[PDB]
Amino acid sequence: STGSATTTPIDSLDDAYITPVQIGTPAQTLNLDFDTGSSDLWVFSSETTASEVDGQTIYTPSKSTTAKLLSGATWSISYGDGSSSSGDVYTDTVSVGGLTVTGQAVESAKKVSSSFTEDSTIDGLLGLAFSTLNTVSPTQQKTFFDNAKASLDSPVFTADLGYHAPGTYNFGFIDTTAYTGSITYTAVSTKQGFWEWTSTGYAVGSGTFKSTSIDGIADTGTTLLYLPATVVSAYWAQVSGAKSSSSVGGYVFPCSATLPSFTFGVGSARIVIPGDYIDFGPISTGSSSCFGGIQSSAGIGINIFGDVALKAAFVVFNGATTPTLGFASK
Ligand SMILES: Nc1ncccc1CO
Repeated sequence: STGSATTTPIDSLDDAYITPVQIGTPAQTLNLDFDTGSSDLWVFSSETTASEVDGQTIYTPSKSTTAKLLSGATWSISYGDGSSSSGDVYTDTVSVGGLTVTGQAVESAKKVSSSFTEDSTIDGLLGLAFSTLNTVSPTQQKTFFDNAKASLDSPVFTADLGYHAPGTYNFGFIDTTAYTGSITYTAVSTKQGFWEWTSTGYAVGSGTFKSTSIDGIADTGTTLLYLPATVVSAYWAQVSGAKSSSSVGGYVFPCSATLPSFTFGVGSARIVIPGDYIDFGPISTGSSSCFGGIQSSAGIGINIFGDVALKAAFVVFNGATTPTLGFASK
């Protein structure tokens, strides 16, 4: 089997992407934020505290003839940005782009933090990291991809995120028309439960490539690209007027600037992030200070190849017995 679904930016900055997902019988379609950085599929629901729902579409398990309460199971997740949600668990049929999984754990939110309430466009998250990170207790549950894997034509999914445009998540096949050149594969460590790999270096604009190992994760749930302070300082030093602002929370730059590209290495291959992709717009409405899309990881503990980086590539998440990541230009 295969599946293919369009993913759409939630706003004009590509802050996140939503993909329609069919849950239950008859189908309830919710727009979920496919997340390479977590292993829980959770949804706003008829159980979510009413004051914490503000425009999201909810899953109502009592209206699904295939929903079953997973007795005793609870979940609670705290994400790297300080957001959180928790609740109980149903199993139900979940379909993405024509690919159907029966008995998928659907984690129903009883509580969500303010940033989840304030995003009316995101009805939940569909985790695509390794199932070892799933938070369901006392019996950890499998991700949608893990459940679908055996049925797929090939045990892979691909992320083709658009710049200010829709893109595609495919399951079970590699669309050879969706990228240019060849796909370069690189080793993955699953020891932390993430799609963790090592970039071979970077360049700023037309500058020379610096060969240096940069360990990080391929996280489509992070908006930005978080890299070591040395790398980030070298990037922003090429933008007149750019500075790190403690009050704003990162590097900012004059909105009148033209940003240089940023290149990252994948083995001997190179992925070029155009400068435009690094512009996240005014820090507040009407400001001439703009927020940068490349930021320091120094306070995180891990480097993060988020949407800024991934949207410049066609990315293969290869879930073979020894997982690997593939990157192609497009
Ligand atoms: N990947 C993620 N998923 C959900 C919330 C936050 C992040 C990243 O900070």
